[PDB]
Amino acid sequence: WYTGRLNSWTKAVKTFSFQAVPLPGAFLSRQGGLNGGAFTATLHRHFLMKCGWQVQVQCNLTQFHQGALLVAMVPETTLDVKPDGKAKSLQELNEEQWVEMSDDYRTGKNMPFQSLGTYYRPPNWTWGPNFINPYQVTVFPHQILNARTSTSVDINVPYIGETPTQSSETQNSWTLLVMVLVPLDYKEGATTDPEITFSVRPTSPYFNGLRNRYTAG
Amino acid sequence: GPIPTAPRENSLMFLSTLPDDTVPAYGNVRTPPVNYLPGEITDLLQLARIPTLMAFERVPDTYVPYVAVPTQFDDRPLISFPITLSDPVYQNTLVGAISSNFANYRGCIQITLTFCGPMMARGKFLLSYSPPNGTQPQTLSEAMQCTYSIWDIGLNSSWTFVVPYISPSDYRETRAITNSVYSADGWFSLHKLTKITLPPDCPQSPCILFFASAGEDYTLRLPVDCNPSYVF
Amino acid sequence: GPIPTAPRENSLMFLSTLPDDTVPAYGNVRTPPVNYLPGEITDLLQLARIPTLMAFERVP
Amino acid sequence: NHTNVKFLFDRSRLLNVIKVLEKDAVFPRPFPTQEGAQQDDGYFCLLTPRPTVASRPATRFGLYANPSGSGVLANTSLDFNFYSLACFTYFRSDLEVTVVSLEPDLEFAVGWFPSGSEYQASSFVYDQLHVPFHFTGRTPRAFASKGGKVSFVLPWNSVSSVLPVRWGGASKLSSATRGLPAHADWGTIYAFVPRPNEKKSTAVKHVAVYIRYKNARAWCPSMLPFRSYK
Amino acid sequence: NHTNVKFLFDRSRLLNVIKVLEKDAVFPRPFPTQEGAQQDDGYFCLLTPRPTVASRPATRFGLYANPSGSGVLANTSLDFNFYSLACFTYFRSDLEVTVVSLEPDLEFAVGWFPSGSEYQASSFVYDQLHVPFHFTGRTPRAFASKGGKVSFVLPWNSVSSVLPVRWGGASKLSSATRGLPAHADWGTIYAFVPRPNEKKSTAVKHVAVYIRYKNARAWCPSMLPFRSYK
Amino acid sequence: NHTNVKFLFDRSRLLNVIKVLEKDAVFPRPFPTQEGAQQDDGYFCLLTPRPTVASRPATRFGLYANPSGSGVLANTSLDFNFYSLACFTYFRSDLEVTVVSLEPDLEFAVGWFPSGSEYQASSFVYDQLHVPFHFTGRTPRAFASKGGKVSFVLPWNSVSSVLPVRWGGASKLSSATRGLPAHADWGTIYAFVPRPNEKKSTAVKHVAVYIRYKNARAWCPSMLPFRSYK
Repeated sequence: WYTGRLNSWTKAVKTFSFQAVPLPGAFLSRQGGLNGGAFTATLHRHFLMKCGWQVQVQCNLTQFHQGALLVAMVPETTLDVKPDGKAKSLQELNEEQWVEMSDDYRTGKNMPFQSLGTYYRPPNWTWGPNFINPYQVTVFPHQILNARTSTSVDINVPYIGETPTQSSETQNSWTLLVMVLVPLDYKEGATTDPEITFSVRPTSPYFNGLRNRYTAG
Repeated sequence: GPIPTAPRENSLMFLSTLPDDTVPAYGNVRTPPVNYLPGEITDLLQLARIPTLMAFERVPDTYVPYVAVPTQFDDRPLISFPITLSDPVYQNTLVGAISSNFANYRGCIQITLTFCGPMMARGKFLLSYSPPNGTQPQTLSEAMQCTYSIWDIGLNSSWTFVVPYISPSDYRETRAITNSVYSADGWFSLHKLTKITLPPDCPQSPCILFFASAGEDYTLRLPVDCNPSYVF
Repeated sequence: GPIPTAPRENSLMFLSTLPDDTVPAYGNVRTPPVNYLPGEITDLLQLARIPTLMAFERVP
Repeated sequence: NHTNVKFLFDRSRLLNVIKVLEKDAVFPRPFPTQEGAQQDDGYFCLLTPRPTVASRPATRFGLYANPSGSGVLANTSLDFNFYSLACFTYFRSDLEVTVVSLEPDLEFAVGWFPSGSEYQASSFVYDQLHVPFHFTGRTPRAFASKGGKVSFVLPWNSVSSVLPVRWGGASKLSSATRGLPAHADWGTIYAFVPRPNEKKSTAVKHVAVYIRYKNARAWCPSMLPFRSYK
Repeated sequence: NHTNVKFLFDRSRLLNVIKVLEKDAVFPRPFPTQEGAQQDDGYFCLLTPRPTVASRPATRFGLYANPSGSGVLANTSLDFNFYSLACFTYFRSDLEVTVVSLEPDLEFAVGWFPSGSEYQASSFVYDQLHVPFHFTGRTPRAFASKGGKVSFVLPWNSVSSVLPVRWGGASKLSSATRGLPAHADWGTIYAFVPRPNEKKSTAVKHVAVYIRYKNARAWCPSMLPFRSYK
Repeated sequence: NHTNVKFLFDRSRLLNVIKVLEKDAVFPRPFPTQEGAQQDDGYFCLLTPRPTVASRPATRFGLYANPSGSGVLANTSLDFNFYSLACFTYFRSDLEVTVVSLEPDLEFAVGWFPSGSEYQASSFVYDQLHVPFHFTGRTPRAFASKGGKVSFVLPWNSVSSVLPVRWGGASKLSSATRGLPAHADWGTIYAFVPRPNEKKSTAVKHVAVYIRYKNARAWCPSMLPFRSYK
């Protein structure tokens, strides 16, 4: 059981804003101060993996709090990278504190791409296949987080993939995201800006291969 | 014997929806079994059944999937709309999107509501449906004559609602080029029955959400080609 | 009855890998038996199994 | 029964328009590409619903809404109908191809190869006549009379188990762009005239392409594209 | 057995003549219509025995016995044979369509959609060539060689149970004209040439239309048209 | 099952391109040949995968990489695909032939004879019109309409039990070249126009040839061609 800390909810957060934890990729950066300690390194000495997942969330509001949060498991997402094609840094995470909605994400416009070069004219990018539909997020496995009854999160997604197994350093078919349904509000005096904590558990893994610790290209 | 050639009336033609097959090109192929993938899909009804969240333009470009109960009181309904899939309110729901790719539909429409507010507050709500007439009803008195139901705040938090399928035909127009009897089916509205309770030191302006889904008898027909506008 | 001519969608075409046969030209032929030749081959796997020697460019 | 995925995905739709070959020609080269190359464009097309640019796989879709400029323009395509139709993380089916001329009273043939291969270049010389080698090979070549019509069905030909509608991994350890698949296609198609290169003509010819899916299946539902409130 | 309605209503008859499309074009707009619009006429036709004007349903039949005047002329049609044939308040049957060219050695294709839908407008641009989207879609598109011949059978496609020969109600609460039906048709038909709009030509082309009823049935006998004693 | 020799050797491939006959003509004569002869070249072709020169069997393959020079050029051919495909000292199968024009809207017929025979020369004169005798004979003659397409299957027609891929004997006691086979072929093919020689035209016509093996078998595996490390 690995546990991690996310950024704390504030009333300043707009609606449809979000943040996500792409498993198992977040482990490499120890996202949210998480260190599995065993699996994290075991992946390095292997190449192919096939395992499930099991997650959880927590956020303590109080009698005089109100708000709504959306949590769901969206597969095959690619929102954990900057438009150029580089993953964000810890400084960038601490700065943003949240992912705000934008037409770019709504349209899949600014997802990473290869520059054509000097041979071609500059095309006008208009759309992409990894758009984000804010309203229809509820279709995938999900739950609500209401300040009056938000207890915790629970989910268990079976394995998925274009092939029975994939490479660890590249595979990304499952991802956890949280969305702010109703902006947080409350009377002063009770718990202010409650923290959000996440837990992750793999299930029935099968590590494959053997070699020395993976070396950067 | 020799080919008793019987010439065909209109051969040497290309047809878009010809059902029969054609000549194989590179037969004798083998494929990797795909039984390991779960979550198989059979028909679009599987996705059409799962509910989703509608939205409305912000009260005086940001649509909102929630509504908050106001402190002010009036006899008019707080939120209402026509039951017509072409309306913007359904313009992003899964049911609306799927229906947009068909000539006509058939079956009931299912609606769900959810509350999000304080602890020690209570109230009452009235749900109603009104078939088409000269103009949309305005007063709760006029609405009361139509079909309605009572939803208590405190009994439960989601008093599911379904609009019965009523029409003088077997189907109805998915899109309405011109207003017609078979296209529009009146409106649906919600009315605040009584003033809600404001307990000590609790926040104000509770929040309510609405969800839509296709009924068990929902069915489409006559597929068509899509509008490619969304690319722009 | 008369030919109930059902025109075909894309006849009058030439295709490289059409499996079916064609009209015989000079049928009624006889051939010398070839059973006396040994070492028949069935599939390329027979040759693929027999080992061989690799090589490398001479070291400077 | 109209809602059935099979009953829905069994009709022909246009894909792209391409010119007619008249010589061996050079194949396009990967990106980024510098100027001065002899690679020519608008002759080869890949069979794939996903967006593509200059006959190669792509991630972001573009359009030349601005006509003026300098440099070489590029081709693009995307199955509007398929994408708007429904939601499915995974998909597999046999791809059926059909071609019809777009010029008055033309005759030609078509050539194809599956994924993983590449265009065969170079040409022979017969009795002082030069002919590209792509005329003959291991793979099918089709022939039709004047006017023209071509039809056949290709079997599944990619190593991957299925076709991912919205993928998010990477293909290689170094420099691989995230989310860009590898072999989500049925190969490449091209057209040519059975005449020697010595008799090339200036007038250009153009031809359209239509495809159809047979025996479709899907998994893991997904979302649908957004539409504005403007 | 000649008196049987089925044995009577099973033969082809001419319906109307229409031009050949060469661009996206604007669809006609409802009445009354003001001047200056870009809507063009004589390209789309609705499948209906009842009288129609300018490709739209109508109540009163008209004819341009006076050629001179100013403004835009309109198309009209009515199945003389069907109306004179017999009396039936209600009717239903599958409609069979067939088309033949009216010009020397022409080739083309035809396009159709059922009731309730409408023409799809706009066009794409491929490699600097503009093509309307109506080429591809969810509905059938037919292709024939030079000379030309098109045939197929359409199933019943209207919400109403039957087709009313002489109806007297109204369709909508406000401004609806009494007696004018709503969807007594099998859709709309149109013809076009598989060439880019950039290569449009001035010479006009014209084509006729023939229809045939299959498996007809009737109810509630009625009266027959009067004929003068002049 | 792809590895099966039968499943591999059952597809059509191009062989050679030849001109169209317009007269009786003289057949090529054996080597060495002195100048001044009337024998013409580029009209007759032998059906054989092995290398050939000037429509006759050969041992060493050549190519005219140097265009300039003086004298008469020659034809050559070799089944690149077959030789690279696999290894088999011996082989036998029925040979299937197919021909397609390489000129605009042409009509013609084809003529063939098996091994051991030779071209029939001379011509008759009908009502002051001269026609070669090769029009009629004991062996098949094929006829096709304009555009053109010819197809049929020839049975095995050589005395030798099988076809030797790499032979090393000799055929005759005196002067016979070692390794040069005798009748490893299916005969000779030629094309001609059904018009009198009196109406000969200057413009040349050219035609391609495609062949296909049916029911192939092999024996005594062998080696494969070397490829450089350059």
